[PDB]
Amino acid sequence: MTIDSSGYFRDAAGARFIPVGANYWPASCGVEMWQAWPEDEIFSDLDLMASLGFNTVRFFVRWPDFEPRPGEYDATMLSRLLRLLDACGERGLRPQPSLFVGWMSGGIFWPPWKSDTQNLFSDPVMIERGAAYARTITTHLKPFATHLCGIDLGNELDALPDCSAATPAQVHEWCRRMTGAIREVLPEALILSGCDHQQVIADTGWRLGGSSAPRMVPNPAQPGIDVLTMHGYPVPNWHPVQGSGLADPLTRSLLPFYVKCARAFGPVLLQEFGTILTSRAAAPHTDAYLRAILPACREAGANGYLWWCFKDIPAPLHPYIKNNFESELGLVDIEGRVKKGLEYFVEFARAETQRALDAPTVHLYWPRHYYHRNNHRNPGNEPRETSRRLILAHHLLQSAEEHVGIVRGDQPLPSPSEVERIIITGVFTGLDEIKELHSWVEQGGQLLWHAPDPVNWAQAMSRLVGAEIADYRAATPAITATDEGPYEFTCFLRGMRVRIEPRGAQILMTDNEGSPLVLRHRVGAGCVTSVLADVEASFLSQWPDRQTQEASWSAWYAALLTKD
Amino acid sequence: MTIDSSGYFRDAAGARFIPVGANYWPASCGVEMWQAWPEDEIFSDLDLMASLGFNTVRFFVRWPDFEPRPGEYDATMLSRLLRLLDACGERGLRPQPSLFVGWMSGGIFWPPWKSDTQNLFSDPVMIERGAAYARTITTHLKPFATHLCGIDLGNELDALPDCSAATPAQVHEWCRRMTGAIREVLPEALILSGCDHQQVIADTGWRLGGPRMVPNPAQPGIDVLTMHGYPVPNWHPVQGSGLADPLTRSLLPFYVKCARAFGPVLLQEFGTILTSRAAAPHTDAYLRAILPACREAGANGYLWWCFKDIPAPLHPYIKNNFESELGLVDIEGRVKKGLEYFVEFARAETQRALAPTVHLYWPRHYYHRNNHRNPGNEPRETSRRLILAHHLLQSAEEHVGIVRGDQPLPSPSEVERIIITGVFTGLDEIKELHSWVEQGGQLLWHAPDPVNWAQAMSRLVGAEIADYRAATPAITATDEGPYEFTCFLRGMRVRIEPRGAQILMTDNEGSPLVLRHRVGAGCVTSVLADVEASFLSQWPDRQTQEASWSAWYAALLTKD
Amino acid sequence: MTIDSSGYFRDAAGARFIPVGANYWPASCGVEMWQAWPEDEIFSDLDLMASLGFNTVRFFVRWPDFEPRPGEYDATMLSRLLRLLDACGERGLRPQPSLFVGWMSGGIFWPPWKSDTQNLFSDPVMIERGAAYARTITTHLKPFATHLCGIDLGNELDALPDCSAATPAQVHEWCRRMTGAIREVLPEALILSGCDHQQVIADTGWRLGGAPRMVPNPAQPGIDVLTMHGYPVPNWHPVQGSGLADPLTRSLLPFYVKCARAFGPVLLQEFGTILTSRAAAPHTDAYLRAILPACREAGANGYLWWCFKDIPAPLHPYIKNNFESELGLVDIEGRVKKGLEYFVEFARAETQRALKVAPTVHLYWPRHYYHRNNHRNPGNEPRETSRRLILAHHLLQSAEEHVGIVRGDQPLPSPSEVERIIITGVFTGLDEIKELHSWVEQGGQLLWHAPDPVNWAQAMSRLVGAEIADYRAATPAITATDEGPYEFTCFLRGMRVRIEPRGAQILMTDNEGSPLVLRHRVGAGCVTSVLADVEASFLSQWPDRQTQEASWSAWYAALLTKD
Repeated sequence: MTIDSSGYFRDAAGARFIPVGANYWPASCGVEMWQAWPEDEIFSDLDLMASLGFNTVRFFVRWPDFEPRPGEYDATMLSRLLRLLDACGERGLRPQPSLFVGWMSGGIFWPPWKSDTQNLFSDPVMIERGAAYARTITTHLKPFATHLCGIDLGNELDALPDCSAATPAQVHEWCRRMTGAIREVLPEALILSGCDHQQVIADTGWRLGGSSAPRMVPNPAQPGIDVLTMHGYPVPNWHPVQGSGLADPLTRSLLPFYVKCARAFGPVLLQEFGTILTSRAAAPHTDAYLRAILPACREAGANGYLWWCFKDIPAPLHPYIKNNFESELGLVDIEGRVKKGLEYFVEFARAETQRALDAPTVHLYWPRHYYHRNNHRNPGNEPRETSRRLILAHHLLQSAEEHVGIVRGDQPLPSPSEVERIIITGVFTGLDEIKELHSWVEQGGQLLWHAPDPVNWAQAMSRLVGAEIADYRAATPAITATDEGPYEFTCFLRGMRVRIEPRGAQILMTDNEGSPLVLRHRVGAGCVTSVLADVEASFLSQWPDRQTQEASWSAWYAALLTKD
Repeated sequence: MTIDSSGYFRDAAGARFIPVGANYWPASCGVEMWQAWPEDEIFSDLDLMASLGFNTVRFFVRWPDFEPRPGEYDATMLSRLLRLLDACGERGLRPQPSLFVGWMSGGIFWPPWKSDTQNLFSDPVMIERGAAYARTITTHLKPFATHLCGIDLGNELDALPDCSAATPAQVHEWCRRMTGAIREVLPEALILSGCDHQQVIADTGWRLGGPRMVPNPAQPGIDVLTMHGYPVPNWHPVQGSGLADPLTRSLLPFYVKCARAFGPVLLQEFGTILTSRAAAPHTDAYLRAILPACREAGANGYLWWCFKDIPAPLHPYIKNNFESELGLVDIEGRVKKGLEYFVEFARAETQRALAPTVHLYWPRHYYHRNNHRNPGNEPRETSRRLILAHHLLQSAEEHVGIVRGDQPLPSPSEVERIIITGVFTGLDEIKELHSWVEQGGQLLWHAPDPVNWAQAMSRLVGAEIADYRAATPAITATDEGPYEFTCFLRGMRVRIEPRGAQILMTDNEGSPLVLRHRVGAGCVTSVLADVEASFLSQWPDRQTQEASWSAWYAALLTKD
Repeated sequence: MTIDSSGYFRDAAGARFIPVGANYWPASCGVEMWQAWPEDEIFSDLDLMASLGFNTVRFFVRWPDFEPRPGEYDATMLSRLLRLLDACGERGLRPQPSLFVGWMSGGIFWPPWKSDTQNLFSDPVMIERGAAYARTITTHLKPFATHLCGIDLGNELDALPDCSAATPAQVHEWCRRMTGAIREVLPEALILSGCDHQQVIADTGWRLGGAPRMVPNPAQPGIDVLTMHGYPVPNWHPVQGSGLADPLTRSLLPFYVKCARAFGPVLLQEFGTILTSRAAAPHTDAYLRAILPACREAGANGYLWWCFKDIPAPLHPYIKNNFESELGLVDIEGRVKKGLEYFVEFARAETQRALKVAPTVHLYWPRHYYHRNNHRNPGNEPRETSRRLILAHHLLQSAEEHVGIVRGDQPLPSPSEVERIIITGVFTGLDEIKELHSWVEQGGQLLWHAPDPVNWAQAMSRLVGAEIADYRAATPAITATDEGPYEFTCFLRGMRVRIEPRGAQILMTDNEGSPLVLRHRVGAGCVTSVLADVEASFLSQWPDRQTQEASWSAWYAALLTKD
C-alpha cells in the first residue's frame, strides 16, 4: 500500500483506490466496544457496510482497554482485535485502525496508570509507554499489513488539552517517536495523523508546513506521516467564522476550504465528515448539503471519504449522556436502513469507486510563518486570525464565481502562468516574502493586497506597493464607494492607519474625506492593487448585518481584481 | 452541640438554639488582637454583646500568632484563648472559633514558614502542619465543648488564591483531613465550613453537591453549611443597585436557598458595609427585607459583620479602609442608627425558638473543574441566570424554590412547576424530566440545549431540529408587549419542525419561537432563546425593561 | 563619571556634559556586527558621528558572541571590543556599552547554553553565569573608565518574557547582583538600567519607587541613571494617539520622562520617529521640534537617537520586522536624512548650553503603583493608572497648564511648591488620605476625580465632606458646566454611590438632581470631588475624540481652583 504522485491511495497491486466508508462503534455499546464485544452485532454491521459499497472502516483501538496496567497487554482484547481484522478482510473492508485513543465523542479515555499530571506528549514515561504500545499494536496488525487502509496514529490528537501544555517541539518529537515505533514493525506502512481542522484554525502543535534524512514525508512538521487528514462538520460554533448551517453556502464552503489548505501540504483524506443533524426533519437539508460538499471536497483534492458515524448509538453511557447529540450521528438507523436524507453519500461513494477504474482563477496567500507558538521568525500571524480572513475571502470569492486556490508563501512562488492572481487577506509578510512577491509581480502576477503591514513597511514594501508612509493617522472609519455602491471599513491592520505619499502608485480610490484608500501600481508586467484597510476584518466586524451586506462584500473583490 | 431534623441547632438541654451575634475583632487593634491583647476592651465588648441579647460570638484563631515556628505553639496565645473562652462562658456567649485564618478583611495571614510556593491545600508539609495545628487548637477547645457554637473550619477558605492552584480533589481531601483531625479530639463537634457565596457563583473546590454521615458530601466532615453576603454591587455576578434595590436584597436569600437544598445553613456573615448615619434609612429598610427573607429561606442563625468599627491604622485596614467602618456599634458602644433592627430581629428569633409556587432547576453537574460528566455548566454562568430569574419571579408574586437535578425529582404533588433557566442537561436529566412531566409536572424550559438535543430531547420538547439558522435576534410579542432576544444557547439558533408540540409564539419572521407540548399528565413550554442571558445583555436598560422581563415568566407559566 | 545634584552627567574635570549621539549597528550586518566586524565601515560611521557633533555612542555587547560556551569568553570578540573602545576615544565619543543583550529590534539573542526553560532573572545557574559575564566585560571596560558615558546594564531588560515569569523580588535581586558584579571591578561606575516606558505602563518588575549603596531609585538597586525610550508608534502605548502630528503622541515621551524624573536622573537613551522616509520629512521635522525641547523641560539629561544607520542586512530580526531596516539618522551617502536635521541642531545647542556651567498643576502618582505581589496596594495597576495619567497630562497641557508629577509614596510638598494636585481616579489608602488631608489643610487645592468607595470611610468622608448613603445604579451621569454638557458613563470600579453632604457644597448636579461635583473647604485649602470616573469616561469616548477633546480640556479648566 502506497500513495501515488497525485496524492491517491494505491493497493499492493498498484491499482488506485478511493477509501469510502464509515467510522465505527456498535450501536449497543458505543465506545465500550472492546469490553462489551457484541460480535454478531459487529459482523452484521460489517456486512451492512460491504453491502453499501464501502471498502474501508475506521475503528479505534482504545488504549485503556488494551493496556490496563503498564506493559501488561490484555490478551482478550488482542484476540478480539484479530477477529475484527479478519472479519473485515473477508468482507472486502480495509480496516483503518486508530491507535492513540484517546479523544472520542466528548470523552477522553486514557490508561488508568496515566495521571492528569502526565502530559501525553512530553512526559518521559508516557513517551516510552506510548512507543511500546504503538509497536505492540503494530505487531498485531502485521499479519494484515497488505489489507490495511493505512495506520491512523490517533483520533484528533490536536484536540487534546495536552497540546496547550506541550511545546510544538515536544509534539513534533512525540510524532517522530510514535511513527518511528510503528515503522520498527511495518517500515513501509501508511500512517495518517488523525487530526482535524484545528490544524488550520489553531496552533496545537499539529501543523501544516515545515522544511525538510529521516524519511521522505510530504509535511515535515508532522514527521513520519504519509497522509494528512481533515475532519469537518457544519456546526456553526465549531469554526472561527459562524455560518448558518446546512443550507448556508458559507457553512458549505468550510470543509472544502480546509481540504484545500491541507492538500497544499500533502495528500489528504477526508477522514471524518458528517451532518450532525440527521433527523427526518433535517432530511431535505442534509441531502442538499452533502450534494454540495462531497464534490467540492473531491475537487479540493480529498483522496477518500469516511462518514461519522455508522450507527446511531443509544448506549446510555459516557460520553453519550453529557453530549447526547453524539447518540444520533448514524448513517444508518436501528433497522439497518440508510437514514432519509443521507442516501447521497452511498451514491457518491459508488460513483467515486467507479471513477477510480479544471484550474483556479485566484489564489489566497498562505503566509510563510503561519503558527505563532515559539516561532521567533513569525511577523505576527496566528492561525485563528489568519483562518478567519481566509475562510471569508474564500467564500466571498466563490460567490463572485471565482475558483479559489491556495498558494504557499514558504515556497517559491509559482510562475504567473500557473498562479496568475494572488490575494493577500491582511496577513503579515516578512522581507523575504515581499522580495519574492515583487519578483512574481514583475513577471506578470496580479496582486490584490488587503492591508499591507506597517510593521514590515520599509523600502521593499514601498517599492512594491508604490507609496511611502508619511505619517500615522487616527484609526477612524474609512468610507468610500466603488462603481457599484458604498463601503465603510472600521478595522485596520494592527489597529493602525497610515497616511501615504504616492511614489509610483496611482490613487484608485479615496475615502469620502479625500485621502488615498486604494492604490494601483504597475511593476514590470504585473500590477499591485493595495487596499489601506483590513477588508476581511471590517466585513467580519459587521457579521450581524451579513444578510444585507454580503452581496457587496463579494462585489468588492470583483471590482478590485485585475487581469493581465 | 447537635443539629435537629429541621436543620437547627440544639443545645445539651435539647432546646432549640438560634445563634445570634457578631463576628469580632477589637476596635483598637483589629486583626492584631492576639498580639495586642486589650483584655479590658475585649471583655467589655463581650459585655455589650450579651446586653444586646446575643448568644454567640464568632472570632478567629489567627494561625501565624499561634504557630510562629513549625510545631512550636505560643503558650501566651493559648493562655489568651483560654481567658477568652472563659470570659464568654461567664457572660452567656457561645464562642464559635474559626481555625484556618488565613483570609481576613482583604489580607491573608499565614505563618511565616508557609512559603508563597506552598499551596495551603496541596502542599504535603502544609497538610501535615495543618492537621497538627487543627488538633492542637481543638485540644484547647475540648474543655469548653458543651459551650461552643460549633467549630468554624476557617474564614472563607473558598476565597483563597490557593483554591485556584489546587484541584477540587485536593481541596476535598484537605477538608477531610482537617475535619478528621478535629474529630480525633472532639468526635461529636459541630463543624462549619466558613465559606461564603462563592460556593454558588464560582468553582473554588468548595462545592454544594456530591465516612461519617454529613449532609453535603462534597464538603466531607462539615455539619453546618455557611453563607456570607453583602449588598456590594460588584461582589456578585449580577450588578444590583444597593440597599434599596429589590435585586440586591434578593441575593442573600437566594444564596441561602441554594445552600439549604444541600444541608443546614448558618448565616455566618451578613452586613451592610455602608454603616454611616447618611446610610441609616437604607440600612434599616435593607435589613428589614433580608433578615425575614433569609429566615424563610431557612437560615438557622445570624452573625453580623462585624461588631465594632476598627480604626486600627494597620494592615489590611489601610488599603481597604471601608473595613474600618463595618461595626454594629460605634466607638461610644452604641448600636448605630439604621442597624437597630438586627437587635430587634435577633431578640425575636431567640424568643420564638421556645410555600413554593415554582422551582428553579439546579443542574445535575454544577461545577466544571475536572468534571468529565459535566455538559458545560459553570457556576458563574448558571448562577447569573438563576439570580435574575429568582428575582424576576419574586416580583411576579411567585414564591421561588430550588429543585436539585442531582437527586430524583419529587413528584408533581410536592414540586409542581419547574423552570430551567438555560442550563445544560444530560440524557439522564432529560429522562428524569420527562418522567416528572409524565406525572403532571409543568416545565418551562428556557433554551433547551442543542448539544443534548437528540431523540430524548425531541420527544420531550415535541420537535426535531431541521437545521441550524443564523444566530440573529428573535423579535416577538406576548399579549402584554414586545420582546427581543439577542442571546441563544452556545451562541447558536436551530430551526425546528414540530412533532407533537403546538407553536405558541413565533418570531416576527414566522419561524417558531415558543413551543408547548402536552406530555402525559403534564406540559412542557419550551423557549428557543437564552431568555435569562438576553435580559442580562440588556442590563443598561434595566429601569425601563425589568417590568416586561418579569411579565415574561408570568405569561408562560402553566398550572394544571 | 558622576551625576550632579541637578541630575546631569559631569566629566572627571567637574564640567557638565550632555550626552548626544546615536545607538549603533552597522548597516551591512546589523546585529551580527561582532561576528561580521566590518571595521572600516564601523570606524567611518564613528567619524560621521563626531563630524555631526555627537559626544556619545551606545552599542551592545551581544552575550552569545562573547560567551558561546559557559565560562569561555571568545577572545576575538574581546579584542574587537577593545579596538572599538579605542576608536571612540580617538574620535571624541564616549562609549556607552550595554551588557545584557538580549533584547534587540524584535529578536532575542542569548547564549545557546541558556535553554528557554531557564529564566534570566531567577534561574540559579543563569544568575551566577550572568554575574561572571558582567564582571568579565566590566574588566575589559576599566582601561577606559574615565572615558565611558556610564555602563548600560542591558537593553530593555523589562521587555523580556522572563519578566512575566520571575517575581519582582527575583528581578530586584538579579539587578542587585548584576550591578554588584560591575562594582567589583569598577566600584564608582555610572550604571544605567536600559529600560523603556514599560517602567510606567506595566509591572515588569522594573519599577519606579522603592547597608546598600545609595541610589536614587531603590526599586532598581545599584542603578545611578534611569533611562527612558520613546517612539510615536500608536499601538506601543496604552492610549492610542494618531502619530507624528498628534499633540497626544508628542506628549507621551515628555510624560514618561517626567514620571521617571520624579524618581532619579533620566537619560533619553532611545528616541526615534520610526517613520524616516522623505515623505515623512515635514512631519518628523515638526514632531522633533516639539518633543525634544519638551523632554529637556521634563528633565532628560541626554539624547540618543535610534538608530544611526539604515540597516538593509537581510537577516533576523530585520526580516520579520522590516520597519527596523529604516530607522537611520543618515542616509546611504552619509548625510542626515531630510526631516531629521533638527536633532543635529538641537544636539549642538545642548552642547553649547552645557558649556556655560514652572509647574502649575501636579498629577497624583499613588503610593502603591505596582500590583504584582504587593499586599498593601489598594488596587492600582500600571496600565490602568498610566492610561488616566497620560490622558489627563495631555488634556491639562491643552488647557495650557504646566503639568508635574507628585509622588504619593513621599511626604507631600507644602502648598508653596505644589499648590494644586489632581487625582485621576486612582486608589488611595488611609495613610495617603491623611497625608492629603494635612496637605489640603495647609492650603492645597485638590481636584479628586472618583474618590474610591473601597477606601471611603471616616477619613475620606472628612476630606471629601460627604458620606455614602447608598449605592445606586451605575447608569450614566449627565450634567452641564457653564461651557457645555458632559456625559460620564464610567465610575470607579464600576460602582456608583449616592452621597449626603457633611460640610461640602454641591457644586454641580446631574440632570436628575443628585450631587455630582462637590466643593469642600478644609483648613486653608479646598477639595473638589467628582463622583464619576472622569478619565475613564473620556477614554470610553475615544472614537469621538476629534469632536469631544476640547470639552475634555475645558472640564479640567472649569474645576481647577486657586486661593
